[PDB]
Amino acid sequence: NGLRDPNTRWTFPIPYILADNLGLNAKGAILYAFEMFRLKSCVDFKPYEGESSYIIFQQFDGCWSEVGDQHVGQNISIGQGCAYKAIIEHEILHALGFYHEQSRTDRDDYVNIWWDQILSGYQHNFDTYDDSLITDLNTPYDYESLMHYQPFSFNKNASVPTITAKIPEFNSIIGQRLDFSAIDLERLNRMYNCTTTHTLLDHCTFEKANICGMIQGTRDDTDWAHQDSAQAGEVDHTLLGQCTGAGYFMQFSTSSGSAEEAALLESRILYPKRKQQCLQFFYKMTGSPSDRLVVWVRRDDSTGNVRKLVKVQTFQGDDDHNWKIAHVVLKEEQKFRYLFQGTKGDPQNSTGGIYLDDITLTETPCPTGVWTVRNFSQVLENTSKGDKLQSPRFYNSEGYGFGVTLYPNSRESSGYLRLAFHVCSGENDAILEWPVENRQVIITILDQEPDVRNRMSSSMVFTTSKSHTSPAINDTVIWDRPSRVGTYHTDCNCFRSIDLGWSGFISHQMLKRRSFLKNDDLIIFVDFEDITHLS
Amino acid sequence: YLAAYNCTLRPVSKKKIYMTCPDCPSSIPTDSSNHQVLEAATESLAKYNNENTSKQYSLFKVTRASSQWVVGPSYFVEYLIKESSVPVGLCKGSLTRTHWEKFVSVTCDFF
Ligand SMILES: *[C@@H]1O[C@H](CO[C@@H]2O[C@@H](C)[C@@H](O)[C@@H](O)[C@@H]2O)[C@@H](O[C@@H]2O[C@H](CO)[C@@H](O[C@@H]3O[C@H](CO)[C@@H](O)[C@H](O)[C@@H]3O)[C@H](O)[C@H]2NC(C)=O)[C@H](O)[C@H]1NC(C)=O
Ligand SMILES: *[C@@H]1O[C@H](CO)[C@@H](O[C@@H]2O[C@H](CO)[C@@H](O[C@@H]3O[C@H](CO)[C@@H](O)[C@H](O)[C@H]3NC(C)=O)[C@H](O)[C@H]2NC(C)=O)[C@H](O)[C@H]1NC(C)=O
Ligand SMILES: *[C@@H]1O[C@H](CO)[C@@H](O[C@@H]2O[C@H](CO)[C@@H](O)[C@H](O)[C@H]2NC(C)=O)[C@H](O)[C@H]1NC(C)=O
Ligand SMILES: *[C@@H]1O[C@H](CO)[C@@H](O)[C@H](O)[C@H]1NC(C)=O
Ligand SMILES: [Ca+2]
Ligand SMILES: [Ca+2]
Ligand SMILES: [Zn+2]
Repeated sequence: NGLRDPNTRWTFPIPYILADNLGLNAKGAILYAFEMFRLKSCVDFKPYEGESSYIIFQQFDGCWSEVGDQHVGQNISIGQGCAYKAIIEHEILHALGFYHEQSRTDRDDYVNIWWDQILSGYQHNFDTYDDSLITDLNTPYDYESLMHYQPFSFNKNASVPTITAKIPEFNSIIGQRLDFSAIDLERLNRMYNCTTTHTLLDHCTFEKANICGMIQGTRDDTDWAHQDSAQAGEVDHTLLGQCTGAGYFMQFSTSSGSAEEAALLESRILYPKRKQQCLQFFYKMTGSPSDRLVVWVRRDDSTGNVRKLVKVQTFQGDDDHNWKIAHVVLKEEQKFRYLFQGTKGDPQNSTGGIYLDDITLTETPCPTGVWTVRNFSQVLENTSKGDKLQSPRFYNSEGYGFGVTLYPNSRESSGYLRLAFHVCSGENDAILEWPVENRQVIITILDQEPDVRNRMSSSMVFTTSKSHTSPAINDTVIWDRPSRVGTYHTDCNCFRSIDLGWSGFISHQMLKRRSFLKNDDLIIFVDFEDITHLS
Repeated sequence: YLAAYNCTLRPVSKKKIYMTCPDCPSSIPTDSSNHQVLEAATESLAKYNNENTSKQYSLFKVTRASSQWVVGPSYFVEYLIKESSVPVGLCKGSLTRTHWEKFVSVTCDFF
């Protein structure tokens, strides 16, 4: 579906204007889409500085882009609701010379068009382009493509699909609005000769015996096993024992030896392109409560030699021995290596160890707060419609307390999950301004793939605003100080606001697919950050 | 002095628009067979009447219309109004439904 003529290709960074007619929510959603491009491809963006062609993003009528680089510079529109990250990504893929997936030359081999069910005056939006206009990029037709239209698009009757997959399974899939598909990235990379993502700095799953070019220290006492996932309960996080002889994790036993013995696992040297990184990884701590998984940076001491240790975080055991996620904010502006010190404590009171798998290092802010809902499939059955879950209170960069309500069975939308952010009272509230307006919430259901190009994490975006009101609070702003707007909750010992976000955030039939659930663990990230500076 | 004239006009070619920008709101006839365009103009008018407490307004006619389906059914419209006369101003507005969230927008200029 890519425009063949190479003149229509951008040259990076694409310079952009954000027009001031854009809301803050739309400006912040655009910059968040750019981060996804930079994270999953070599596509890059820069502020405008008088270049011959550029995108200007606009809040015009509808949500639309000219296709490919118009060498005069071009509008993109982002009307209401197109603030969703995936719709920005779709329009930016049009800007990057891509037509809709059902507009491929071969589309009739893969999708039915029900012309009789299209609104009169809209059949041309299902035109297909000849192969002189467009390449296939030697790629198959992709139902999972972000460029594809959903079944109910331009239809006469809300119940009747305009477009359906000839493989009938994919009716439940076409026109996903999660993210780029793997083939959309494969196409985008073939179109722009991208070999390296701007922000994926490293990832590792240990599947290979060279352990992703990690090394073990010798200053430490001992070494981490590269562990074969073969033992009865001790499976890797990548494959969960799904694939025999193939799952791997680093493991550090603590059931024997002295306390305070350690092993360093230490990365290969890394060259950060930004001032900030998030080291994500998955871990277990089935050993003693006094075991300590310490993450360290070894950085360039400015001689050009990486030897300056910096402790950056510690993790400690719980009754939850299951694979747990972690995120460590690194702030490395010079070449470095991330290190895991597994440290024994009370080995006589340990029956296990510290485990690592699925490490990912991205040059981004970390998720501000992360919630793992365990045994989620089982929770989803046991949940009655209108039953709710609430995250522990997370704290934002500015110290605003917040959290998410999750209703697994949305009564509003049978077969969907509802996620709704709320502000929580916390230790800072008296100093913070209220209402907490202009703060962009980004909820994200993590697609648990270690390679960020394999992730399609579902993500929804809103910004707190004076617009948000209820008679339940005399039609004052929902985002006012939770002492005067929220209802006290005994479990958090905190006041939680009226909660806002999406019924229909994701369908159960979509959450189960794509590995979002993984080991029955619905990992939700949240960000809740000021965007007033975009004004 | 203009003695006499005749003019033939068209909306821009729908194929040539699609080829230039696939998601662009394709223009359509404004006649009463399009119930959903009338719903769009009356929703934007209802929003304008709810926003403007000083005076209330009624739909005379719909003068331009288009729609797009990406985030969901998304209609964009221009229409004429009178108070509650010769039509007093031109309205511009929209209606969009997602499966869950819904949006209406409006701006109007009096002559
Ligand atoms: C030995 O370590 C256990 C926990 O570690 C587990 O058991 C060992 C024998 C080894 O098999 C380890 O590999 C394995 O991971 C300690 O028991 C735990 O202690 C904590 C802290 O005292 C208890 O937490 C409290 O729990 C109550 C409710 O039960 C809460 O209200 C408190 O807020 C607090 O969280 C925890 O319950 C307990 N867990 C278990 C499974 O027993 C044990 O105390 C320790 N003993 C010694 C002598 O070091
Ligand atoms: C991605 O990589 C492609 C190669 O894999 C690049 O494709 C090459 O781009 C050249 C221009 O930059 C083309 O040169 C032109 O060739 C035609 C004949 O085919 C001549 O008429 C032109 O005069 C000549 N231009 C010049 C300045 O000499 C190459 O033919 C072309 N090769 C192929 C196999 O297509 C892409 O440019 C590159 N794209 C990006 C965005 O990086
Ligand atoms: C939308 O399509 C559905 C399915 O084709 C139509 O539903 C049927 O309507 C008839 C009456 O015309 C009923 O007797 C059937 O029982 C209905 N079937 C179902 C599955 O409910 C529906 O009428 C169409 N609506 C419009 C406005 O076109
Ligand atoms: C998850 O489910 C299994 C059985 O399916 C059960 O043994 C285990 O205790 C559950 N764990 C949690 C944290 O609920
Ligand atoms: Ca060692
Ligand atoms: Ca692994
Ligand atoms: Zn499109």
